[PDB]
Amino acid sequence: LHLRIERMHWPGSGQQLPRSICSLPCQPGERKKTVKGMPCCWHCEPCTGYQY
Amino acid sequence: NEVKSVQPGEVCCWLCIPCQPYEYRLDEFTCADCGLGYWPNASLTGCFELPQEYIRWGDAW
Repeated sequence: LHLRIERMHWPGSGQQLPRSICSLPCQPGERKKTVKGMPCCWHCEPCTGYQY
Repeated sequence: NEVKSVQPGEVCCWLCIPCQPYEYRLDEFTCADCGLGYWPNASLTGCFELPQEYIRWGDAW
C-alpha cells in the first residue's frame, strides 16, 4: 500500500483529499449512534435530556 | 399505538417506535398531535377532548 499523499494527490477540488462518508461524527454524543444493518454508517440520535 | 420509524437506507426495512402517549397516528409513517388540553384517540385516529374538570357540587372540596 505504498501511497504518497504529498505527491499531489488532491482530487482536483478542495484540499487534503476530500472524502465520501455516509454519516459524519457527532462529538456531543448519541443515544446509540445507531448503526443500521450495514455497519459502515450510523444514525445520530443525540443524548438529549437526562440520558447523557 | 406504534409508528414505523423510517430508514430508506439500503432497503425498506422499518423500525418501530411507540408514539408520544399524547400523540395519535394520522399517518402510518409518522405520528400526529393536536393542541394542549386535548388527547389522542384510542386507536390514535385523531384528536380527542379530555373532559373538563371543575370543583363539583358534591365533591370533598
